[PDB]
Amino acid sequence: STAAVTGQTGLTITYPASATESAAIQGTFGNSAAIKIKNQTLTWTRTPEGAWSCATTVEAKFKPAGCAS
Amino acid sequence: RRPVSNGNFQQRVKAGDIVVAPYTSDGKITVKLVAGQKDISSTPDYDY
Repeated sequence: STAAVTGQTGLTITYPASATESAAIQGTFGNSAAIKIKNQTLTWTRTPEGAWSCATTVEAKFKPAGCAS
Repeated sequence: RRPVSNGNFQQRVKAGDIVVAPYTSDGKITVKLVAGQKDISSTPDYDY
């Protein structure tokens, strides 16, 4: 729906309010996801400068090459 | 060193004199300064 509140419980948006803080989009695996990777979180973070990057808490063999730490 | 030449040591020995001498052996002092390998950052991560 909106950045403050969305239509899904597993999605959280970190909307910046100042010029010196970052932005983050985090999604939590569940429901139709695998039981093994249940409750894990994948987040897309944005620095206030304007660079995007990806990170996740899943196992390494489940981590895509574009989201490797 | 500071070895003390005590003259006729045998003579004063005959005299029965206890003898002492302010003496130094060939001492040595070493200082080693050793640099330290100090970590700062990392990024490529792999598990095996």
